[PDB]
Amino acid sequence: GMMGELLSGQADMIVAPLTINNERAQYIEFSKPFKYQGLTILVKKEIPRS
Amino acid sequence: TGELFFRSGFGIGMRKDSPWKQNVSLSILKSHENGFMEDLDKTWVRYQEC
Amino acid sequence: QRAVMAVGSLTINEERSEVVDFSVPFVETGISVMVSRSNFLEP
Ligand SMILES: Cc1sc2nc(COc3ccc(F)cc3)cc(=O)n2c1[C@@H]1C[C@H]1CO
Ligand SMILES: *[C@@H]1O[C@H](CO)[C@@H](O)[C@H](O)[C@H]1NC(C)=O
Repeated sequence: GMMGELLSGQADMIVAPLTINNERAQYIEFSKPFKYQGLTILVKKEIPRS
Repeated sequence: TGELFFRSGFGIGMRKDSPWKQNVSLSILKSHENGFMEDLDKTWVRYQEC
Repeated sequence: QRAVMAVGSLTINEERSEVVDFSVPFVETGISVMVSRSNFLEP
């Protein structure tokens, strides 16, 4: 994917939402985050009708 | 649904030999502290709420 | 060089960004305002 493309030299900088991980940092150094958000669960909202 | 779990943050990934680390981190911090990030969030995330 | 490594409640700012180097922060905090609270089916 994108990480392998960056490692192969096909890329020089990534400007996209990429979660910081230990495995990613072990090979690709990251910069200071601009915004921090976790992961939640998405479920479709239904309106009951009885 | 759900409050939060495994909270993390985004970032920008560069190769370890790239000399554009500090010059990008400083620019990101300047943009964050100059009010650009909140304006971008308002113009691209904050919209009508159901 | 009085202390190579410093751990504590060090606020991150632009001026310290180039003078010293710091790792990824573990807790997020910044500028906030604290103000004392002041004391029919319409919607
Ligand atoms: C834990 C916390 S607390 C935390 N707070 C933030 C808040 O935004 C910034 C933006 C610029 C900055 F210079 C410092 C913080 C981001 C973030 O990612 N985090 C994190 C994850 C681990 C760090 C990865 O960068
Ligand atoms: C980073 O910016 C400084 C001036 O602010 C400049 O002298 C330096 O060459 C820049 N870094 C790179 C890798 O060009």
